[PDB]
Amino acid sequence: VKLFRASEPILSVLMWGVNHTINELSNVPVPVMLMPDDFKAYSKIKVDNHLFNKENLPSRFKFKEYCPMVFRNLRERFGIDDQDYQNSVTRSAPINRFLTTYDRRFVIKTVSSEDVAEMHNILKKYHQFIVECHGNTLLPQFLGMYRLTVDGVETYMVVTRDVFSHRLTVHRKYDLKGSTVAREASDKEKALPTFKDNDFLNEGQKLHVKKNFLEKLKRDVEFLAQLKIMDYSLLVGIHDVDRAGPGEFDPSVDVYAMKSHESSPKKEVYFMAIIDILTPEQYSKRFNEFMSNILT
Amino acid sequence: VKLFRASEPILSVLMWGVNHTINELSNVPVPVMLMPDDFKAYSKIKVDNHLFNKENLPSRFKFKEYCPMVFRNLRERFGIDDQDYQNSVTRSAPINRFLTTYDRRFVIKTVSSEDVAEMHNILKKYHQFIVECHGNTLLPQFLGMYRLTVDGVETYMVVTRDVFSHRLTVHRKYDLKGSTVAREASDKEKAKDLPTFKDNDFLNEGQKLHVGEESKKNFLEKLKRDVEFLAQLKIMDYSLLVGIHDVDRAEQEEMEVEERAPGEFDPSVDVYAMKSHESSPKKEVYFMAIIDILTPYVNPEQYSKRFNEFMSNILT
Ligand SMILES: O=c1[nH]cnc2c1ncn2[C@@H]1O[C@H](COP(=O)(O)OP(=O)(O)OP(=O)(O)O)[C@@H](O)[C@H]1O
Ligand SMILES: O=c1[nH]cnc2c1ncn2[C@@H]1O[C@H](COP(=O)(O)OP(=O)(O)O)[C@@H](O)[C@H]1O
Ligand SMILES: O=c1[nH]cnc2c1ncn2[C@@H]1O[C@H](COP(=O)(O)OP(=O)(O)O)[C@@H](O)[C@H]1O
Repeated sequence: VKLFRASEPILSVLMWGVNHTINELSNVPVPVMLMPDDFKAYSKIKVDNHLFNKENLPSRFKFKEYCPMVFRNLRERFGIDDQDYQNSVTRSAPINRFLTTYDRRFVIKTVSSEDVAEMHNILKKYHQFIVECHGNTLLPQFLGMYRLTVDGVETYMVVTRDVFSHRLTVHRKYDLKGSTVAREASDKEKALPTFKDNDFLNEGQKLHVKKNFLEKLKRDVEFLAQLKIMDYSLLVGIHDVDRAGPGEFDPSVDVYAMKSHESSPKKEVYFMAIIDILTPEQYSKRFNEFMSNILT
Repeated sequence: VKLFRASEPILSVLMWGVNHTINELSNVPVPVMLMPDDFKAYSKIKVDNHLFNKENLPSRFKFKEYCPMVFRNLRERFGIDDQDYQNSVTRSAPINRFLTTYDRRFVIKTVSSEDVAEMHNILKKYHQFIVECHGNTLLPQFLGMYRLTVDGVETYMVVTRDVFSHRLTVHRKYDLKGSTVAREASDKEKAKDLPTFKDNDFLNEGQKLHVGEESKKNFLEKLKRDVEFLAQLKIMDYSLLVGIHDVDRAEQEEMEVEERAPGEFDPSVDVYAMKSHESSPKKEVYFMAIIDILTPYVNPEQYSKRFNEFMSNILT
């Protein structure tokens, strides 16, 4: 019995909504392909209950899913079964505005309306790109995009596959941007930190192994730049096994994880992917040079 | 997998809505008992899709369910599973303003707004009646009540268990009220396939339902307390509906359709069904129940009395 009990009412509307739309979809046949209208489509539902079902949900809310057919197909191409998606959002409240499902499998980012319009500007070319690389990419994997309205105010969310493992605790994080400026991390933010370009540079961390990652990444960033996208960051995460199976993951679940070489001094397993692709040609080149210097 | 395909957008919406509300109800705990709020509660949902899922449902529709919890409770008390109710409304479209679920189990009537209000005025006492008789009534057994909005316009629908058997064909039917007034089936009506015969048609035909003692008392006591209850609510125009099933005729019809290549029933399911007396001429099976009870106010005391004195000797 999916009681939608959450940390705050918009989370329970989210759980209700993802549940509702995913069931709805279970009743819609998967087509032999997607169509232009599928990229201009949306689901909208409005709930006014009165003295009924109020114990955990609101009595008045709205839920809109953008291009449900396209995002369900994306879900299939990324290897996510729909009822696993549904279970991870609905079994227990998402946690911590940026959220993870209770099982650390997916992240739910609160997003500006400009970003929703950017998603619509790109989505056909993004889908064909997922098609052409058979999902082997490092761009964020978009699994749904929703708009919740509750108590009056609208909120936009983009669900995506987590860059990090849902199992192995990540021990250090770096948001590399390739800046010609010097994006360092704040003393305030230093006191698990988030290190940017200058600090992975003046830290001495290297990543050891092999090279087909460079093929995947360069394809991704040539694509993003060929679409006037900027401000994206490559996110890197180190898990030192030694802290205390260890360095044990399922490469079909953590599709971004990667094992160290015997070279590596510490016992490390890495996770890496591109993030924040919703908003310049020089950006791609500088970004790629800085990400080049990183391997051993 | 449910397409909700149907001949009319209205029916598709009815299937979608019964599905949605039963599924929503699935996640709501079953209370220890009902609070008064539940008797003035409702659940609305308004759908407006766009370029999505329009093969059968309209893009734009609304669906309201009344006192969903007391009708869930009623369903329980009437021995109907929520899953079953949902499936017989959604597995295939209902058929023929009146509707029947594909499996001939439940009936969906289009009613007025005032019928809805009248059901609301009486619902609290009706639920306590159904409670204090364990679901042993001739009264209609109300399973849900809804309000659909297709293409801008509202339709009110009341779901009820069928007085007729889902298996056993009905060969003759009567609608009786005990009116002093000459109530007879029109020459237009008297010439349908299964005509709906009124009182005079029952009398000029000398029809006698012969059920034998024990079932005759179940019936007479049920009818007595049912219509006393209806009277106390100042409710009128209710009819007793009786369908006659010809056992031998059905045996023959089945034989004639099996050539184209028992006489028993479940009172768990055909709740208004009664067998004919052992020493009876034709082996028949009857279905008898009161219907059309959502109309408030000679006096309704008088209507109770005349109705009862009539149906008292409809059978013997
Ligand atoms: O809870 C109730 N206790 C008693 N009586 C009720 C209750 N609930 C409804 N009634 C009556 O039930 C009829 C159907 O009317 P309705 O309300 O379902 O339709 P709305 O008025 O909302 O009009 P709308 O602006 O949405 O087009 C109207 O006599 C309405 O007073
Ligand atoms: O997939 C993820 N798993 C865990 N944390 C993430 C993930 N994606 C982003 N984050 C966290 O949220 C931060 C903000 O990233 P993003 O670049 O998308 O926001 P921005 O638009 O302010 O630059 C990331 O640097 C990281 O701290
Ligand atoms: O449960 C049922 N099973 C089969 N027929 C029914 C059932 N309920 C109603 N009917 C048919 O519908 C007719 C009209 O019933 P009712 O008196 O409730 O509607 P009304 O508002 O037109 O008078 C009944 O006389 C009977 O012919």
